[PDB]
Amino acid sequence: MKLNISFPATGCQKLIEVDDERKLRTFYEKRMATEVAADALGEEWKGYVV
Amino acid sequence: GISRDNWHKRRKTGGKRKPYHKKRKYELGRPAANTKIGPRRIHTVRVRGGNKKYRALRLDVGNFSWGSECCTRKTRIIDVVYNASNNELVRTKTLVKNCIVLIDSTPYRQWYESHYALPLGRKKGAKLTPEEEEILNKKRSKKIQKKYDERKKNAKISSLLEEQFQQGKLLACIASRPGQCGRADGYVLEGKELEFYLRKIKARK
Amino acid sequence: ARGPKKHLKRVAAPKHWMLDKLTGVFAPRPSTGPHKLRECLPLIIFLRNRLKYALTGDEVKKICMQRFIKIDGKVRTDITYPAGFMDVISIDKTGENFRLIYDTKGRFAVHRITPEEAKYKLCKVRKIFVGTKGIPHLVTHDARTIRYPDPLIKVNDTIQIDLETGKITDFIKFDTGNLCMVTGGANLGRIGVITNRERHPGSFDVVHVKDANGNSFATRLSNIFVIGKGNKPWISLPRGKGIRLTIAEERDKRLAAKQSSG
Amino acid sequence: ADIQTERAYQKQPTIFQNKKRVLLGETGKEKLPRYYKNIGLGFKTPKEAIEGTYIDKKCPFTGNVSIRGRILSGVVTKMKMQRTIVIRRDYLHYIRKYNRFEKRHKNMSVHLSPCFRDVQIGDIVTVGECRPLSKTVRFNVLKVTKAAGTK
RNA sequence: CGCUACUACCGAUUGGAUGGUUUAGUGAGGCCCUCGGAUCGGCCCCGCCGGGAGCGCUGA
RNA sequence: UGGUGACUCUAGAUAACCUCGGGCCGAUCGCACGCCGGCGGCGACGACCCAUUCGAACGUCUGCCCUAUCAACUUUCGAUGGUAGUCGCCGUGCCUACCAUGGUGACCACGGGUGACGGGGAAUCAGGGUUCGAUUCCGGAGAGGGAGCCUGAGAAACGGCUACCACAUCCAAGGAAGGCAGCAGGCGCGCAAAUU
RNA sequence: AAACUGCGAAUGGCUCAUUAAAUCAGUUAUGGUUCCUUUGGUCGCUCGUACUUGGAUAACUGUGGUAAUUCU
Repeated sequence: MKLNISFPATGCQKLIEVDDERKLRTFYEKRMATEVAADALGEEWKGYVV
Repeated sequence: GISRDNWHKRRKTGGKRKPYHKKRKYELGRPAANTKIGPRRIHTVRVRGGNKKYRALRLDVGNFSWGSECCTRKTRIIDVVYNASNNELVRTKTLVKNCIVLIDSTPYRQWYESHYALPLGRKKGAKLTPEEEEILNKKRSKKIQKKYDERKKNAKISSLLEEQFQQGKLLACIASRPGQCGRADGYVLEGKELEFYLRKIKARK
Repeated sequence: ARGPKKHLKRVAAPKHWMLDKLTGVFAPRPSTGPHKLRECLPLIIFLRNRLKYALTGDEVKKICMQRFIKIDGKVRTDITYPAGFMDVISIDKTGENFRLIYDTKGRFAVHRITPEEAKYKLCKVRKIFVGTKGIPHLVTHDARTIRYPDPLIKVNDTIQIDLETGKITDFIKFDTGNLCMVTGGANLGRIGVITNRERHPGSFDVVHVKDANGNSFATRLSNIFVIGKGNKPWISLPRGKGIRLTIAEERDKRLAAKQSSG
Repeated sequence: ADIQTERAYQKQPTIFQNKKRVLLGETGKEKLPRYYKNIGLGFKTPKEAIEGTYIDKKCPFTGNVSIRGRILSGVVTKMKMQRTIVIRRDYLHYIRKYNRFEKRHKNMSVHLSPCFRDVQIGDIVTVGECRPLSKTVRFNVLKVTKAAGTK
C-alpha cells in the first residue's frame, strides 16, 4: 500500500511505496480524520503525527 | 407515489376505466401530517409552483380566539378530546382541522381579570396569593374606577365556561389545518356548540 | 406537453400577419407582453414584411439592436415583441411614427401618424379595483396599471394615456352614440357609432354598431373599443375610415381606380 | 327538526352565533340570524332558505356554491339519495343520413336543498351549474316546477 | 359402396411453444416519518504579544 | 371604498399569530460630467406582491366504429350520496372514518373486438351516401416494458437519475457502462419505402 | 481559454403502441387553481462595519489510485 503524505505548512507532497506490514500495522482499523503517531514508518518519522 | 387522479376510479355507470396515460406529477399526493402534541416541529414542503407548505409534525401552541369577548391569545394545547372523523385520531391525539382540543386558560384568565370581576364563582375562598390582587382591586382614579364599574355590566360568562375556567382548561376547536399551514389555530368553544360537544364527549365514554 | 411551448408554425400563425407558406416552417413566435399572441404584430413582421426596411430577420435584429425602434416611447430591442392595438411605433432615425391600427379586413395597417399624435394613445380599461390601503387601480387592454384614476372611469371606457408619463389625460365613457372600433370577430377593423348594448347576465353582452355609411353590425362587448366622443375620433383613422366595403363595391372601386390611374 | 344529526356540529360558517348575551335581551331563545344570498340570473330565494334551520353547505342560497355556466332543466326521476336527486334530460338526436331523430336521454345527479320541500317524481327542476360537489354532482337545483298531475 | 386429394369440427393424452388475468405470500428502489450522529464548525481555558485537547452549550 | 347576474369578492376596523425545514422591505454591476465636511443623470442585474402575457390542470353541454354466440352491471378491496377531515395547486370518494343504500341499463348499460390515436381533412360522389384519415397543422400518448423520483416555474423528463423485468457492451472477473418511435446508416421483417 | 455562477435543456424532432364519453371537436367555467419569462404597477408605508460584513470552494499549482467511464 502506498502513502500519499502531505505537509500543509510548506504545501509539499510525496508518495512513499511501503511494503512492510509492520509499519502499516498502526494504520489498520483507523477511520478517516484520525490522528496517528507515524513513528512506525522509520526513524526520520519519529515525532510526526499525521 | 400516491395519486389523487380521478381516472383510477370507476364510472358512474360502474364500468372499469382503462388509463390512457400513466401517473402525472401534478396528480401526486403526499403522506398525511399526523400532527402530534409536542415541542414545535415543522417540516417545509416544496409544492407546485415553487411555493411552500408547512407540514407541522409537532405542535403544543396555538392561537385560539375567545369569540364572545373578542380575545385572541396564544395558548398551550393540552389535549385532544374529540374528533368527528375518526376516533383513532383522538387515541393517537392527532391535531387536525375541526378536532376538539383542551387548551390552557391562563392567558384568558389574565384578560378575564383585567376586566375585573367577571362572574363571581369561588372568589371568597381560602386563597389569594400576593402580587395579583392589584389586577383585581388596584388604586384607580374615580374615572377609571367608574369605567371598570360600567364594565361590570357586561360581566356575563356562561356557566359551562366558568366550570372550564375553574378546571384550568378550555374546550376549543382547531380551525386551521396543521398539516398544511403549520399552525394549530382555532376558537374557544362556547354556546350551543359547546353544549353539543360536551354531550358528544360524555356520550363517547 | 410539459411546460410552455416556444415555437409557432408558419401555418398556425395568425392569418392577419399575411405570412407566406413557402418562406420557412416557422413563424415568429411573439414574446410574452402587453398583447395576446393572436392579436399582436411582432416587431419583425412590422419591420420586415410591412415596412420592408429589412429583407431577413437578421436585418431586423440589426435594426432593433441599434435602438432605432420605440414602442409607446420605450426602446424595444426584442424583434418578436408583441405590438398590438393602439401601440405607437416611433423611428426617430427615419423620423416617422405609426400607430398599430386595424384595417376593415382585420389586419394591422401601416398607418403613419404625426409626431404630435405619437405623444399619446388610447387604452380600453379592462378592470378597476380598489387595493393596497384603498387606492383605486385600473388595468388596461395593454396591461398598463394606473393608480388613482378618475372615479367616473369604469370598465369598457377608453382613456387617453400620455406616453411619456403614462398618466390619464382624458376619458370617453362607454355609451350609446360614441364612436368605436371592433377589435375582434367577423367585424374586426370596422368603425362606427354605438347604437344599443343588450345585456346578457351571466353571458356575453352584445353591442350594436352603425357605420358612418348607415350599415349596422353587432359584436360582443369585449370586442368594442371606444374611439371617440360622439362621432369624432380622438385618433387618426386609416385610408378607409372603418367603412367595410362589399366585394362588389371594392371590385368596382378597384376597376375605376385602375381606369383613372393607368 | 334537530339539525345536529352528525358527529360534528352543523353551522353556517359566516354566522357567529355565540355572541355575548344579555339577560334582558333573552326572550326564551337566544335568536339565530340566517345567512342567505341571492343567486343571480333572476332566481328568487325560497322562503324556506331565508327562514329555515337546515345546514347545507352545498345549498345555492345558504351554502358555499356559485351558479356559473349552463342553466339546464329536467324531470325528477329518483329521490333516494341524501340531498341529491336524479333527473332525466330527454332530447332528440338528429341522424343526417336518415334525416330523422332518435330519442336520447341522460341522467344528471343534482344537489337538492332542504329549502325545496314537496318535490315529487316527475317534477321539473331548473338546475344551475356549479363547481364539482361530489364525484358525479356538478349541478344544483335552483327552481322546482310542479307536475300537472300533482294533487 | 369403392376412392387419390381439400377444408373444417369433438377429442382420450394437457405432447409441446407464445401470451395476458388472479389467490397466497415474498418483495427491489425511491419518497415520508421516528431515530441515529461518522465528520466539520464556531461559542467555552490558557500562552506567544499583531493589540493542537472535552456529548460543557450550540449549528450544520 | 369599489365591483359582479351572483361572493364567504375587493377594500376597511379590531384581538392575536407569524414556521430553526424563518417572508419582502437591493452589502450587486458598467457609462459620464461638477461649484463650499453633501448631492445627482442614464442604464444592467436581482427580490416581494398585484395585474392570467404565455400556458397548464380540472370541470359543463353535445357528438365516437363493430358486437346480445355480452342483459343486467357496480357495491368485500368506493360502487352512488351525506358529514368531518387528510392530501392536493385547487373543486372532487382523490383518500380516510362514520352514515345512508344508493348509482347505470333495450334510449343497449356492463362485457368483448378493433390491421382503432382523435380532429382539421382525403378518395369517390346527380341527389343521398360509401370508404379512408400512421402521415408535415391542432390536441393526446410514449420513448424496450413496468414502477419510483431529483431538479425546476413547468417533467412522474428518459439524447435526467433510481430499481426490477427483457435484451445487450467492456472487463485484468474486482467492477463499469446501456436505451435511434431524433438525423443518416446497419440488421431483421417483409410485397412494401432514399445519403453514415 | 478554463472554472464558479445564471439561464435553457419540459421547446423542437420522431412514432402511433396504448386509449371506446377515454383521446378529441365545438361550447362554456375556474366566483374551484398554478403560472418561469415579457409588460405595467408596488418596491424610506418596520418606529427598536453601513464609506460595505463572514466562512468556504472552484478554476490554478502539486501528490495520486483504478484494466476500465464525461470516476475522482
